[PDB]
Amino acid sequence: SRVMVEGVGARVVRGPDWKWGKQDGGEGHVGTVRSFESPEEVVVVWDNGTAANYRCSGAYDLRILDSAPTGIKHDGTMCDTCRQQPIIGIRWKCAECTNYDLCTVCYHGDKHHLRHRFYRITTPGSERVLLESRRKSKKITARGIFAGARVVRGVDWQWEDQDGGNGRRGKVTEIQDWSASSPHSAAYVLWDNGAKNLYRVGFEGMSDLKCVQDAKGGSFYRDHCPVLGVNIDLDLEIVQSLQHGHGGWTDGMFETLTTTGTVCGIDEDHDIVVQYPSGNRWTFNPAVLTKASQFQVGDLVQVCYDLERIKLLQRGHGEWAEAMLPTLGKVGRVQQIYSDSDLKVEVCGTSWTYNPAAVSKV
Amino acid sequence: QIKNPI
Ligand SMILES: [Zn+2]
Ligand SMILES: [Zn+2]
Repeated sequence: SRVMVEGVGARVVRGPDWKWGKQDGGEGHVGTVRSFESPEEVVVVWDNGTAANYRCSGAYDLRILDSAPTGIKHDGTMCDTCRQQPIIGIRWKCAECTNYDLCTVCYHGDKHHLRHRFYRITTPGSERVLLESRRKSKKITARGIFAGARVVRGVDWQWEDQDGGNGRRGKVTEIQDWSASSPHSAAYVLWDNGAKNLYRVGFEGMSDLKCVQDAKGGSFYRDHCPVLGVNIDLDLEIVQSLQHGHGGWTDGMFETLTTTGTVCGIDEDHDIVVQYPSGNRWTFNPAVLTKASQFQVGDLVQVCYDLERIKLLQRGHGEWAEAMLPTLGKVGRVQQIYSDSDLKVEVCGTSWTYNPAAVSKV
Repeated sequence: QIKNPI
């Protein structure tokens, strides 16, 4: 029979039945499953340091962002984008292709076709659950202990005065695997006193670090997460072949394959220079990158006044509403550029979510 | 550690 996996070390965010205010630090903020009081109650240590108990039965206060740190894996599968084998964590199987699967990083990282609907297969014992397409689904940003985050020692700290003392601060340089069997479970920290080391952030449900300034850890399809209880659209090898004589490839760049960077610079080398929310800047062959977005916060844009097309564009991205009719042809301001490249636009006093093709720069 | 009613 199917049974619940008490996956200590799971990286989680707030769930559908959440009613505990700002304990997590806000929606999308990440925490670590420390332990299970019972099959109905779980203890989470949020990246902001707040530790608390939550419901995981009947009511569900938590969603699983990443179970990979628990070491749970689907032997006999491979992610067809990054070639992780076995898939560790949640398994995502394309329902619309023959024998195609993604890992969590690649799935939330918009690999494969966004219009292809996937099965979620949370555990080896799980029955597969057909999802809506990513292209029509809401995407929010994860926040907490990620690259660029400002941290102090956490509750499970057992590493002497490597940080220079309790309360002394450092910067998360990179999220790493504490072990091969537990990916995405550690954070490498460069302390303000020049000391540096690797610390547990999820491994065996441990929390060695605590945010004083959380950082963005990429975006995810919230409603596709199971309850507890410029871009690069080319394969790595193609990128590698293209990067020869345009900056080359190193292993510090793996962020770029699933992370949206911003074109901060061009250069005389016929090449491009891109920064990422980690703080790193990287150089590329032009053919490696694809643009979107073409907009910036503050851009004035006119809403498309072809109703057929805006209906198509909005429905295609799961954002059509008849109440949008009076916005056609109106000029508005780009308030925010979402992670799925849709635009928060302020028009008619109100704000709406637009397919970027449904507006034109003034 | 916060203790929720639950
Ligand atoms: Zn993958
Ligand atoms: Zn497919």
